Amino acid sequence: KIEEGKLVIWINGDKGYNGLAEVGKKFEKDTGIKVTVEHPDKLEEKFPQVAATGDGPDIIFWAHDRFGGYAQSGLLAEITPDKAFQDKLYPFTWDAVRYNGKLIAYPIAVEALSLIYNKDLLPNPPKTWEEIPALDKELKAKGKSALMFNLQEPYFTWPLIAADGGYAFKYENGKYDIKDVGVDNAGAKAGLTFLVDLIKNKHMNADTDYSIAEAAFNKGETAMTINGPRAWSNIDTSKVNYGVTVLPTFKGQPSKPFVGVLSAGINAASPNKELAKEFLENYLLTDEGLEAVNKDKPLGAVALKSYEEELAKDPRIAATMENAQKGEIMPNIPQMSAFWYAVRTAVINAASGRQTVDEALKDAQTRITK
Repeated sequence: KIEEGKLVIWINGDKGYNGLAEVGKKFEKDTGIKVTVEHPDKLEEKFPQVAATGDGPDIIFWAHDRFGGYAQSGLLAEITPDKAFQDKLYPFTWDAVRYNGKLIAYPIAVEALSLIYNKDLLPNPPKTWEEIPALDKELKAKGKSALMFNLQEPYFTWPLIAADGGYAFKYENGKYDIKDVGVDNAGAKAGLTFLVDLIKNKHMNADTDYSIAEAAFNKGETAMTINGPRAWSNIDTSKVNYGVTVLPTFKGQPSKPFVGVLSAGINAASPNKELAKEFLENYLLTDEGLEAVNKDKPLGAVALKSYEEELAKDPRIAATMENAQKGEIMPNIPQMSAFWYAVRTAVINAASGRQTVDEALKDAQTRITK
């Protein structure tokens, strides 16, 4: 079982665990309670196993979407922040950590795709998707293209498909309706049709994947790309003069990227729930706590309003948050696995003309509501 009188934390190795350890030393300094930060391999797979037998960490950090399944098995304790604490974070981040009306984690950081552009090839980035075909024509006249991004993964193409009314599952009051899916409505067909037109008209290649898009942008061959905070590091080494901005609108509607919220959940089997609540609310979720983590490895945009206002002095963070506020929180329900699979197939089939847009989306919708 889990030991009383200490805190064990699991967080992924690509996060600022040395910075989190420093927040834990301040907590120990104040309380005498020792905090241990670990970053085990495949911790998101291990957690459900060890937590099922009342073991594991007191606190686990992960993207909010995995927590729906954890909470389904009763592996997470319901949290109880007061209204005053809740107000210190962006309201939309709390929606990401509700499972069947219960708050099951604390929101830490927010991730969403943004439009990344080469300031040298483009003085001002396009504000709409519709003007991209013409812009590509101007740039092709000089051996460059307008836009290259990963078309193989629905995570990347979804912002455009959803822009005019598409949605994964309907959400109402901390709950999703698994029978109300917006994959084959008029808005989703409009968006995927637009995407297919870009491919037919040779403004983009259907086989463009993550590594192809990144290489082209970082080599200066394409004016724009669509990517998240994790990409900036390779661009910075490439020394391309880039900007990060709000995604283009489609049909006058904002692009709707999926929002991922890094969250901290408390093991239901933990005998240290009060200690975990004190650590999270009063040590980690402060400007000083988040700064310590961020200084180790940047979090991106954060759910804490006060610290986010300081971070947003960096335009790339500001844009990340702006796209997140216009985005679609990623559903934390198990049915999302049917969605990823079906939509990946629908997009690839419609892109290669194997199937028409109507038929590909019709099939996906059926398959997801099955």
